[PDB]
Amino acid sequence: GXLGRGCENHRCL
Amino acid sequence: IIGGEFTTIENQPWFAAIYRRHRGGSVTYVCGGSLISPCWVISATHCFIDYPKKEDYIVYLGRSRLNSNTQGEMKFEVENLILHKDYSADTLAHHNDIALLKIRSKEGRCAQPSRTIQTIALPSMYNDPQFGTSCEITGFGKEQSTDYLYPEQLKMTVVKLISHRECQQPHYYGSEVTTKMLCAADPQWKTDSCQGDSGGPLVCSLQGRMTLTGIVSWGRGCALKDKPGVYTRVSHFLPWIRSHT
Repeated sequence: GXLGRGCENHRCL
Repeated sequence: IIGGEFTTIENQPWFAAIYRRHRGGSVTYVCGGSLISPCWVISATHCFIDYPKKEDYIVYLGRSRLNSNTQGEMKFEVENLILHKDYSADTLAHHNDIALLKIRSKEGRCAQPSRTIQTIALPSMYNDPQFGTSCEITGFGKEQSTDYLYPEQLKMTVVKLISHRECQQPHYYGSEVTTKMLCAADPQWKTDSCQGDSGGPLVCSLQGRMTLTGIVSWGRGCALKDKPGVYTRVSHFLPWIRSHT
């Protein structure tokens, strides 16, 4: 989904 | 934080550690934040947007370690969670990535200043340091790509502000970075913020005073060549901050 700064505490992390 | 140094909360006394309680009762670290007034912590909207239930969050002040107690630490709940209405996220870029947490202890008290708990000054309107200025970032984020746990000890590093002109170069971020964002990096790409450092402070000396210049927001990879850390430009959001507090 997405990784890194911006993606903390996301379902798509 | 990639590279940099281990630090302690007395050296970063405005730093807020934000955790979330999960269904089932486990608690995980979410993001950093900065204490801007006794009752208010500022952070990034992206840290909360997928789980915008304020009851789930725990905010610590005066805490140096991720899973151990620090003497003098204060624990808070979130009385009001304010996310920016125009927040959005692209593949890399996050827009209007700023959030306010009104904090309250179980007794209803706000932060009480101490050796390990202090507010950080906001900048003035349109007033940022010049590019090339060395600024500090602080957090509990990853130390290297292969980390599967965040470090137990708080870290800091120092990065230099990068001009908008440089940051919008085609091998940097092109037009994905805007004038509401500040870029900062190590000239040798050896140190940077990383996942888990989001929401935390970028602090610069501005007229001799420690000032909250940025909020960790986004970036491709961490300490990746030609890919600066990107920070919410706090000086552009003062009207929003003033109206919402």
